[PDB]
Amino acid sequence: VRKQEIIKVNQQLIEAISNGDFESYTKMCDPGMTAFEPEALGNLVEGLDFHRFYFENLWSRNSKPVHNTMLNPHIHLMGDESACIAYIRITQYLDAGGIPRTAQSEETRVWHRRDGKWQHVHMHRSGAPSV
Amino acid sequence: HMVRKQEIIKVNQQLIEAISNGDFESYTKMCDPGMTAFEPEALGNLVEGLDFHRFYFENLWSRNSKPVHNTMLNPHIHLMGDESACIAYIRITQYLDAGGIPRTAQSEETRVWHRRDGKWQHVHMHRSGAPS
Amino acid sequence: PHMVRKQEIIKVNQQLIEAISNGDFESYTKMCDPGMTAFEPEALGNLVEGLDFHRFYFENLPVHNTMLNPHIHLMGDESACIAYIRITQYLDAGGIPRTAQSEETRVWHRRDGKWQHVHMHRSGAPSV
Amino acid sequence: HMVRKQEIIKVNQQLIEAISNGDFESYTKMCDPGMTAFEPEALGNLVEGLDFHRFYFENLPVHNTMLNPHIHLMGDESACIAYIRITQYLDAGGIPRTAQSEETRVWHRRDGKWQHVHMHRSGAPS
Amino acid sequence: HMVRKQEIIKVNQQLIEAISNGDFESYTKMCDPGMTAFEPEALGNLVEGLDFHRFYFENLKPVHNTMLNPHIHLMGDESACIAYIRITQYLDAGGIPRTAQSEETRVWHRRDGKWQHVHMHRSGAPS
Amino acid sequence: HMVRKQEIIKVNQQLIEAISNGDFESYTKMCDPGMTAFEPEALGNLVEGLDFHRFYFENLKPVHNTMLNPHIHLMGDESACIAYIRITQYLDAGGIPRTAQSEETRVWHRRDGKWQHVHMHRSGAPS
Amino acid sequence: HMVRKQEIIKVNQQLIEAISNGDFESYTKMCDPGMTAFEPEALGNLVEGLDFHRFYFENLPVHNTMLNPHIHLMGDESACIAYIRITQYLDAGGIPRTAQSEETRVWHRRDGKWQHVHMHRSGAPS
Amino acid sequence: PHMVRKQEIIKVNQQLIEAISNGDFESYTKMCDPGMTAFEPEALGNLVEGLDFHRFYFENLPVHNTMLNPHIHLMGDESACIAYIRITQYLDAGGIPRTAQSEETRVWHRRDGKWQHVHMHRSGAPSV
Amino acid sequence: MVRKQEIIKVNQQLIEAISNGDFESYTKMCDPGMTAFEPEALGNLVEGLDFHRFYFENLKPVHNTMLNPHIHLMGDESACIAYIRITQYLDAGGIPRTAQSEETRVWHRRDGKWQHVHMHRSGAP
Amino acid sequence: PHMVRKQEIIKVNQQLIEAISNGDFESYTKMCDPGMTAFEPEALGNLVEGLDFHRFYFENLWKPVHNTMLNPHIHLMGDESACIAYIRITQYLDAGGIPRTAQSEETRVWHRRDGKWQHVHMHRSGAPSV
Amino acid sequence: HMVRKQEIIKVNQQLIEAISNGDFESYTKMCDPGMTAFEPEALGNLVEGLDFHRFYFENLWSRNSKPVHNTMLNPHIHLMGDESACIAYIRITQYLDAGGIPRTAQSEETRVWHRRDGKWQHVHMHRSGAPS
Amino acid sequence: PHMVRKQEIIKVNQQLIEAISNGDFESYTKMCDPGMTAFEPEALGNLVEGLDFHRFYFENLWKPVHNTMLNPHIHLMGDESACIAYIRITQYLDAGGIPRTAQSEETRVWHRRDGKWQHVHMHRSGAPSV
Amino acid sequence: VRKQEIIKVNQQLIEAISNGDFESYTKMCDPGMTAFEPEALGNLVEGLDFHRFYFENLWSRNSKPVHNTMLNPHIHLMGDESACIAYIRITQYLDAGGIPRTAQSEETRVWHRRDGKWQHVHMHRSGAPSV
Amino acid sequence: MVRKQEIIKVNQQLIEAISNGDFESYTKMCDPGMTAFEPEALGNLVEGLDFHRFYFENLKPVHNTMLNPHIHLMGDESACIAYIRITQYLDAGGIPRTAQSEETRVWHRRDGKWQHVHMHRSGAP
Ligand SMILES: O=C(O)Cc1cc(O)ccc1Nc1c(Cl)cccc1Cl
Ligand SMILES: O=C(O)Cc1cc(O)ccc1Nc1c(Cl)cccc1Cl
Ligand SMILES: O=C(O)Cc1cc(O)ccc1Nc1c(Cl)cccc1Cl
Ligand SMILES: O=C(O)Cc1cc(O)ccc1Nc1c(Cl)cccc1Cl
Ligand SMILES: O=C(O)Cc1cc(O)ccc1Nc1c(Cl)cccc1Cl
Ligand SMILES: O=C(O)Cc1cc(O)ccc1Nc1c(Cl)cccc1Cl
Ligand SMILES: O=C(O)Cc1cc(O)ccc1Nc1c(Cl)cccc1Cl
Ligand SMILES: O=C(O)Cc1cc(O)ccc1Nc1c(Cl)cccc1Cl
Ligand SMILES: O=C(O)Cc1cc(O)ccc1Nc1c(Cl)cccc1Cl
Ligand SMILES: O=C(O)Cc1cc(O)ccc1Nc1c(Cl)cccc1Cl
Ligand SMILES: O=C(O)Cc1cc(O)ccc1Nc1c(Cl)cccc1Cl
Ligand SMILES: O=C(O)Cc1cc(O)ccc1Nc1c(Cl)cccc1Cl
Ligand code: NA
Ligand code: NA
Repeated sequence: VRKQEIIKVNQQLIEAISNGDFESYTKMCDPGMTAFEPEALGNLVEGLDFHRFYFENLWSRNSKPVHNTMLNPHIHLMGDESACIAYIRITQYLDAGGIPRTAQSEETRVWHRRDGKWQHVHMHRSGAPSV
Repeated sequence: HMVRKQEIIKVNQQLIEAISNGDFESYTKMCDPGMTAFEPEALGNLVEGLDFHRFYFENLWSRNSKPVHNTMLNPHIHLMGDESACIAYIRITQYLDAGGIPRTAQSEETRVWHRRDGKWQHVHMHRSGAPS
Repeated sequence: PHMVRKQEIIKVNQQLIEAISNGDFESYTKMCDPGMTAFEPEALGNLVEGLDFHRFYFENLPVHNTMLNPHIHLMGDESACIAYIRITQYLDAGGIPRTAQSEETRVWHRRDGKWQHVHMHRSGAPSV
Repeated sequence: HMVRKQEIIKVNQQLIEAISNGDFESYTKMCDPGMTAFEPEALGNLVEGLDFHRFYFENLPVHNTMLNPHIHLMGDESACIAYIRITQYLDAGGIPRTAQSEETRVWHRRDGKWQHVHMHRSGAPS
Repeated sequence: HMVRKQEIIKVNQQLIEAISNGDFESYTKMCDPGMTAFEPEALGNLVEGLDFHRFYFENLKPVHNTMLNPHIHLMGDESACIAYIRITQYLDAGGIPRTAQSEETRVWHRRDGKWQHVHMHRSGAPS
Repeated sequence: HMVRKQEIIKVNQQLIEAISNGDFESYTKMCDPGMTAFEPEALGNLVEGLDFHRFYFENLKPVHNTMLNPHIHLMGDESACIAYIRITQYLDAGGIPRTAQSEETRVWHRRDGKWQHVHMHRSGAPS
Repeated sequence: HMVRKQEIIKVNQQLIEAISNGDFESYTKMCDPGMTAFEPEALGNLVEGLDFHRFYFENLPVHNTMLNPHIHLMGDESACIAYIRITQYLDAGGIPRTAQSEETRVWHRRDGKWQHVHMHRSGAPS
Repeated sequence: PHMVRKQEIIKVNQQLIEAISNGDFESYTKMCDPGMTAFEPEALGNLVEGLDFHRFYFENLPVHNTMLNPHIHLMGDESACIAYIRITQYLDAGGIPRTAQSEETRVWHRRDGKWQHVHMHRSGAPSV
Repeated sequence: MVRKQEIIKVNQQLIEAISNGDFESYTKMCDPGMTAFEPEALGNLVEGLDFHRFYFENLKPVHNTMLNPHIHLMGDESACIAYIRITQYLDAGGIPRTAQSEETRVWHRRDGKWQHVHMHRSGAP
Repeated sequence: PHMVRKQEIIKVNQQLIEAISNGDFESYTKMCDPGMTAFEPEALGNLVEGLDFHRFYFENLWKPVHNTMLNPHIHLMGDESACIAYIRITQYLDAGGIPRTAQSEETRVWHRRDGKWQHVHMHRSGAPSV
Repeated sequence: HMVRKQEIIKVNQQLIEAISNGDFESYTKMCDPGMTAFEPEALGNLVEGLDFHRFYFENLWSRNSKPVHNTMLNPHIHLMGDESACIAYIRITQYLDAGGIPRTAQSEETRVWHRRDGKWQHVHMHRSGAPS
Repeated sequence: PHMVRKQEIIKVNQQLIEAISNGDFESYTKMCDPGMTAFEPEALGNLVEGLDFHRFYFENLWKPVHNTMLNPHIHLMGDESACIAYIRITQYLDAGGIPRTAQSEETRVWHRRDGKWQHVHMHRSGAPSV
Repeated sequence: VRKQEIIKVNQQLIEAISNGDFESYTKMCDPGMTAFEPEALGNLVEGLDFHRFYFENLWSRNSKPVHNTMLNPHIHLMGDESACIAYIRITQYLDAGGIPRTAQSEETRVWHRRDGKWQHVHMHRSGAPSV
Repeated sequence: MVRKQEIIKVNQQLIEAISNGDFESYTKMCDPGMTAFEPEALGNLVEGLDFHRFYFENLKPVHNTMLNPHIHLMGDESACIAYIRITQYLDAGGIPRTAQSEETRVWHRRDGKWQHVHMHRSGAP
């Protein structure tokens, strides 16, 4: 049940990403969160400004059909206020010719309850870039 | 915070030492038996337990035929309460290739730690970049 | 009644192929277990569970399919699996007729008297 | 649920270990004489019987991992297991390598004993 | 013998006529409904029936087929096998004249006094 | 009918036995001296006689041939055509196990009570 | 020598110019009905008769050069001419181009009139 | 006597092929007109005249040759030309059996009662 | 460690002047005889400020980020700062893109104000 | 005055380059601050701190080579600090005796610490060592 | 010798002018009808007479759609008596390509001349390098 | 003295480069000896003499460009002759607005003839004009 | 007959080349002869030193079987003391594996009788290099 | 045209000193502050003679040929010579090979002797 709560809070963050809602993303993330991701070219980025840039400049891709599947998530619980979730993300989309395609990425996300709310403190993403 | 994170840095440094020595014994002692791992060698999959990494300790990292050198760069540590932590850093690896030339590889490493029974256990790792 | 039951499975599978050919996702849903699994090229080597992954291809997709000689295994009164080669004739963007081959395994389980599709494994090229 | 799922995982592990041992007589005991197979070695064809696979048992430092198996139970005497197989090996040049294949295996419990009746593999030819 | 091989050349030339004209009906009348085929379009599989070939009749002009020196095996009065190289002259996309070579085996069986095409095997280029 | 197709499967399996053993003599005894052949080794040409195939008997081990689901056409009592996919398991240069697929048509004619191989057509990989 | 060599050069020039005109009825008049041909368009086969070549007369800014022809005279009614043919043409992009082929043509004087009975061409498919 | 004369030309040509197979350049010289000509891959698109060019290949050169169905034209009592496909089975450096195809035209002229080889045109691959 | 905050601030000002195309604020902060190694200069050592003008005049939103800077304080008049710079920009289609470069900047204190005397940049232009 | 300092910095730096060309890690460690940082191609875009990373290349790297320091610019900052920038051009002979030339751009920062000149930071771009 | 070679240079320059103008009339007047030519367009063959080059005058060099420029570089002249000469030089050609960009091509040219009936005739050319 | 001459040569040469960047062949011909010679990539390893060859490029060559003359060295030889060597670095924008840089090494020889400075020879290697 | 003399003098030069006899080559060539050839990279070389270098440094290739054929030479006569000859040269040789190969070059050679002896004054060679 | 023979001879001496590896005769003929553009220097302008030492010390028969030189006489103290240089050498297998370069050399007359003040070479190293 506690694992299912981690799945729900993590899926709420994934919803905020799919809807491009940076306010939902910002409140849901510790303002000191760090990130490894292909867009950062092997560097650890801190704060939310780096990710704000990607939220505000992907409007060319709205209305383009995409669907994201989270595959068999694995959750480590570490007390009552700490959790880590790992899963394969699969993205179905359409290329230029309209042909459906698929991309895979692996995601680790670390969650921490601060002040009674689950906070997103670290993400690690490998595989196909989100852009 | 100023010294608790030093505890996470030292523990993670002992783990990196074990990997560099090919010391699977110390590795197993520092890792939780149900730990998970994303890494290039796993071809995009999530591997559970320590049997997958045992292969690399046995057949490769137990061959000190060439001196190698790892390097942890600028560790960033998150602290989730008193029992849990997460450390993220860049790892640089110097080695000798097939022809004896010094070369360098980069990895990005996330490692998650849980203090269970008064001992830090490695519960999850995510590595990107160079396969070792 | 082994041959009767194999004919039964051939027909149940053909009805599933019909719902796919007609792009009929509702019928496809009625015939598949809600927790079915699938290996297929579109899944990039991963096992996908459920039906949400497959809807994308009913929605965003001059063709003829040839089902070669199927092989059926019966595993008790309420279980079978069928394997066959599928040859697809289609025309690409340039109007050129082309052929693609796939190999398919489908696993069927009769739950409460109704045959349910619970696992598929397709190898070859992505579906056209 | 878990009880029958674990018995299917066991018998599939036994098949996999018989394969890694190159132990064809064990494999033959675990396989129905009329089993079928889709596999890369078969070049898109469905091969029947066990003779085709004897070539690979007779002509062979590895570790095989069976990731998160999914088991469908269909009555008392039928199961389908699906899993990603990771193979850790060492090439000629000694460089360690990994390969991935996806395996569907169908098992029929006959008179008490589980028998391997159909397999579908995609990915690495091994 | 020397007279019957001409009848096989004729029935086979009528079949190639029906192909070149895109006349699936005449083609079907010359083919047994259970005829099998190896051909590049079937990707190494043996295809049975006429549904598979109907796709290329329904979706296919300056075309000329040249049957080169057929070899006929006579196996009694009710069976023949003919083997020949076929050169196809066509205009490609940009109108350039091109040629493609295929090798064809065609087996014929006389059922109720009429020759029926029971099996083909074609190597080379797809149509 | 249902009994005769087994005889064709048998004589054809004996021919493949002679091939796999490298036994040109048994192979020759099953082949009409005027048998023709389309095969990748002949580069699109029809070859007549057995001299051409003798080269591959005289210059060619862990080999296994798998005949997949043959289709037999019976055209009377003295003629048959069999078509099958053959998978060949071999060890290449570096000892690695490899497989190759070919598609084969073989026509048989019963002359004086004995089946003779009169025509073959093979597609796919060279031997 | 030179007298019969010039008559063979003339009749071969007439064939070449009938080809460049796309004039199949002239070409047909100059060719024996049972002539044979090796040519790149035939993909290594020997084609017989004139039907095969009709496709290229019916589906066609060029200049053809016949370099230093070698003529073998074999009695009164037989000659073999061999020559390099250079074709000057303009591609689609308008860029001028040249192509080379080597041609053997065999002529038989029948009842007074020279007839083209065999040709062998290698090089450029044209 | 057209068929008799074609058999005559087939035999004369076969004797020339024999001198080539045996690497017998002296016999080859006896059968070729001193001013014979040749188009062949080894000549790089040029017409070579005489026999000095061909000696190099008799001197610096597990094989079987298959002569497919020849076509003979008769051009009077002392002249013919023969055309045929030649298939060569050989083994490369790695011991692998291989096949090559050539197309050959040969022109024969009976001078003073003896058949002389006066022109050849070979297309395909260089001689192995 | 207290002068390190001062060096971070001065260099952050230079970064902002660069991200704004503010060539006059840039020149105010630079020694007139400053040197530069940079990809845009190929393998040349560039002296002065004329060469840098072209990039202020010719190059919508662009974010230049300093990652974990390292500062060397040398006495009281001299500092060296080294860091990875991450540049987020839009390509031709308006797609977010990221470039990395490694930057070394050397600073000299004159009459209470820091002046930029030498830079070395490698990686992306 | 300042011309004396520029010749002092060029001498200290050519001493460093000589210890580089020798594989003499002993004098290199002497002339370098233990907390020096480094940008270099071998570091793959990362800033490396300390001398362990460089010791690996010194120990595991052993034809006639020639390094010419081209157009050095020295920036003097007070009397306890200098920065030298130059193009290192390396002539050598590869496998086969064919002359080859490589180039790298080098920035070296020096801090006169405890009276001795110390190497606190380097930035190297262009050709790697090997 | 000092002025006779100037005669060979001028005559050869008139020939190059004719080629640049697409003036086949002047070209034919300056060339011997039995002249021979090695050149890249001839694919390694020797062409005899002027019909081969007529094709390039008609279809290409008669299209002044783009200005071009030839250049004779450092002519070297041999004199074989009073009636024969041979001139060898490098030829540079500037032109506009498919996209309108100025480009350059190099040829090496040998041209042989025979004074027949009080007029210099071009009897043989050999060109290497760029095809025009 | 000789410093006045070096600034004179730099000015005359930057005038030439300005006429180059303008496509102003008029002033170019003015500032150049009619018998000047040229090595340049467009000449394919040949020495070209005169100005016709260069006029083709001036007439048939027309985004914001920027040329910076780097580290000029002037050699003065008496008072009627000088030689200037420098690296011309060209910043420009290609198709798509992406900044690009090209480099060429240039040697220019000047002869004060009839009191006016004349361009008698150039050697250009590296990046061509187009 | 005069054309046949040009063929003989030109074949004597070709013999001197095939035998590596630079003395026969040197006396047979005007010391001011010029040459276009692939070895000169598009330049006209003058004198005989350039060609001496190739004579003296090809000993690695002696005993390697080669044969040279001159194809249908075309000769222009220009008076009693001038001539020009053009022909295709075909070279049969063996590669590393012993496999026979062929190379083609086109040759123009200009001859001039000085002091009663045919002198070689200019050569132009295109196609496969002699080295 | 009479000083042109003098320039040809002096430059021919420099060529011979180069072909002999005679670095002292070379230095005798060169201004100590001579400049050089050359492929071996990549895109750098090289000053002095230290850089040229490596090629005299490290580089059997080699023939350096001057092709149709062009000489510019400037007054009475200054000359420029430009020419294609053809270099015949042996490769690793002893096979004759040819390289081309284009060379510009600038000469200054001091006290009756010519000194080499600047060279530009393009093409082959
Ligand atoms: O993946 C995240 O945690 C948030 C994130 C951060 C970032 O720097 C760049 C991209 C993302 N997300 C995203 C993804 Cl996966 C796919 C498409 C668009 C976007 Cl906007
Ligand atoms: O084969 C199925 O069960 C359903 C399925 C799922 C899926 O993820 C991708 C494709 C399919 N079928 C399909 C096929 Cl074979 C061919 C064409 C279109 C479609 Cl829509
Ligand atoms: O997977 C099996 O059921 C048995 C099987 C059959 C077959 O035809 C080809 C290969 C296998 N197994 C195998 C594998 Cl995965 C890897 C290495 C060796 C072997 Cl022997
Ligand atoms: O060859 C036949 O018997 C009939 C046949 C069947 C088939 O599946 C594909 C093609 C064909 N014929 C054809 C050929 Cl050779 C060439 C062009 C069009 C056509 Cl329609
Ligand atoms: O296939 C046959 O009928 C006989 C035949 C003839 C021929 O020309 C070339 C090969 C074969 N058989 C063969 C095969 Cl399939 C595989 C391996 C070796 C051999 Cl020897
Ligand atoms: O060469 C001939 O005899 C006639 C011939 C026959 C043939 O099958 C193919 C082509 C040709 N001639 C041709 C040539 Cl070379 C070039 C262009 C058009 C034509 Cl139409
Ligand atoms: O075919 C001939 O007439 C003679 C001839 C000449 C020639 O230049 C090159 C090859 C050949 N014959 C040959 C052939 Cl087909 C095959 C193998 C060896 C030889 Cl030696
Ligand atoms: O980096 C500097 O100090 C100033 C400088 C000089 C120069 O020649 C080229 C670029 C820059 N700056 C810049 C950078 Cl880092 C990134 C984007 C735009 C600009 Cl405009
Ligand atoms: O260049 C330095 O300051 C020290 C240094 C560190 C390092 O990690 C790698 C190389 C070096 N030097 C070096 C150079 Cl430039 C060239 C050849 C060998 C060496 Cl050993
Ligand atoms: O560089 C010169 O002195 C004159 C010259 C001559 C020439 O043949 C080709 C180009 C140039 N100059 C040029 C340059 Cl560097 C760059 C762009 C345009 C031009 Cl037009
Ligand atoms: O061909 C000549 O005229 C003389 C000549 C000159 C030269 O610079 C280089 C080579 C050659 N001859 C040659 C030829 Cl073709 C082939 C093999 C060896 C030699 Cl040595
Ligand atoms: O060319 C010079 O002036 C001196 C010079 C300097 C230099 O840095 C490199 C090479 C050279 N000369 C040379 C040349 Cl051109 C050719 C072969 C060997 C040598 Cl050693
Ligand atoms: Na098709
Ligand atoms: Na073969």
